[PDB]
Amino acid sequence: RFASVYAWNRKRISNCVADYSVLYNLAPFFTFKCYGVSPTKLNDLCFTN
Amino acid sequence: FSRLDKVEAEVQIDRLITGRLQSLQTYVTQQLIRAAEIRASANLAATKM
Repeated sequence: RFASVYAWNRKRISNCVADYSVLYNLAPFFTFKCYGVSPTKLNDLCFTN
Repeated sequence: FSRLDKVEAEVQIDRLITGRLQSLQTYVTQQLIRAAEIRASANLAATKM
C-alpha cells in the first residue's frame, strides 16, 4: 500500500550501506532522471542523510 | 568529476578553467603596468645620484 498524494509518507534511511544496483536493475522503471548527480555514479559516494 | 558523467562534466570544468585562467592573466597585466612605473623611478634615482 502506498499513501495518497496529499498525505505522502516519508521514511528515514541512515546508518546503513546502500546498494543501488538492485534499484536501477528493475525492468518497469520508466521516468528516472537525476539532477545533481548521474545515476551510474551513485555507488561510490557517501551521503549525510 | 566524481558526481557527473564524462559527457557533461566537460562543460562545468571548462567554465572553471577559463575563469581561473583569466584571473591569472589579469595579475600579469597589472604587474606589467607597475613594473613600468618603478622603471620610471629607477631612471630618476639614477639621475639624482
